[PDB]
Amino acid sequence: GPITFGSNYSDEAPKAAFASLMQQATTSTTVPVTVNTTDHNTFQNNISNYLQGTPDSLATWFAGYRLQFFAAQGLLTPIDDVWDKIGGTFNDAAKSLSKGLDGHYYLVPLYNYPWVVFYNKSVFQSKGYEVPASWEAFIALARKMQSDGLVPLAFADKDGWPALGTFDILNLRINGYDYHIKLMKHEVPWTDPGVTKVFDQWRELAAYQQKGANGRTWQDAAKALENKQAGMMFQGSNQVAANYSAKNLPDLDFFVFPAINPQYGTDYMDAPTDGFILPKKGKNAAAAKKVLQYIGTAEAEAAFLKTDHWDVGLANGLIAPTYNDIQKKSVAEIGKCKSVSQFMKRDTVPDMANAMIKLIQQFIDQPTPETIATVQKSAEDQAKTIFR
Repeated sequence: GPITFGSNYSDEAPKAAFASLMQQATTSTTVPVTVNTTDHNTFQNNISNYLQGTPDSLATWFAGYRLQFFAAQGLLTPIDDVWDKIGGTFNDAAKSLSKGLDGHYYLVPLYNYPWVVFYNKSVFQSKGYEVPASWEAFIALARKMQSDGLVPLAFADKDGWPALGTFDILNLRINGYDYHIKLMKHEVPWTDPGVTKVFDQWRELAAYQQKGANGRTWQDAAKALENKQAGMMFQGSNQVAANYSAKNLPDLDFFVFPAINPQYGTDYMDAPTDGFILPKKGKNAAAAKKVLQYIGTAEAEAAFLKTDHWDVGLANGLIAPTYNDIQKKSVAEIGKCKSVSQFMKRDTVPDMANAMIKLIQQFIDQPTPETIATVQKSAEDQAKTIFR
C-alpha cells in the first residue's frame, strides 16, 4: 500500500527535510511513501496539467486563489474526514485558508511566516522610540525618525513583488480581509473607492519611505536597516531576518503593521502558508489520507522545521525546540490573527499580481491623485481581460 508524493521541494535543505518527514510519516502510519521531486518552478508552472493527467497520491501546494480554483473545478479530493481528526489542532485562520468556496477542506497546512515591520531593538531603546500600536503613533514615530535624521522606512521595489505587501497591508487595515479577498478575486473592481483609499493612505506613508525604491533591491534596503541607516522595514521574515548576519540577528525585532481602521485592528496579516493537497485523480486515497493526518500534527511540523530558521508551524501552542526568537514571536503574532492572507501573488491570479507590480511602480514614481486614477483604471481594464 505505498503512496507516491508529488513534491516541489527541490532545493537541497527542504528536500532533505521533506524526505526525513516522510520517513517519520511511514514510521507513524506504516504507509510507505515514494517522493517524486520536480524542479520547484516547473512543478507549479505545470500544476493544472499535472492534476488533470496522472498525479501522485498527494502533492505539495499552498493556500490561495489556485487552491480554491482547482477545488471548484473538481480536481481535488475533499478531506473533511482528515479534518475531523486534526481539526482540534488548528485555529480559525488555519481552518479558513484550508477550505474551498464550497466550505469543504482541501488543504492540510504545515507552516507560514510573517509580513511585519522590522526594527533594531538597541536603536529604539537608545533613541527612545516606542512600538506604535496605531497609525497616529506610527506617523508620529516616522516624523521623529526624520527629525532625528533617519530614514524611517527602508524601502525597495526593483524586485517588483516587495511593494505588493504594502498594498496588501493597507487594504487589510482599512477595508478588511473579506474585501481584500473580494478585490483579489475581482468580485470588487479595481476602480472601487476602497482601493482609492488605499493609495491615498499610501500617499501619506510614501513621505516616510526611502527614496529611489524602484532602483533598489530588497537586500540593499534590508542592509540599510541592519546598518542602522533606516529605522524600520516592512517585509517577510524569511527575507529581512534571513538577510541579517548572525552577529546582528539578536538585535532584530518586529511589530505588526499598526491599526488604521479599528474595525479591523491588527486582525489580519499576509502569512503565506504552504501545505498539501489530495489530487482527485491520484491513487490510493485511503492511504493518502492517513499520511495527511500525520502531516496535520505538531510533531510533523517540528520535525520538518528543524533546519528551517524562519517558517513556523500552525499547530496550536507549538513552540519547536529549534525555534529562534524571531520564530517564537512569529508564532505568537500569526496566531493572534482571525484570518491570514497569502500575499498578493498567491491570493489573485499571477497575471493580475504581475499587472499590479508595474502599476505600483508607477504609483511609487508619482504618488499623486492623477496617477492613482490611471493606476485604478489600468488595473481594472487588466482584470476585465484576466477574469473573463
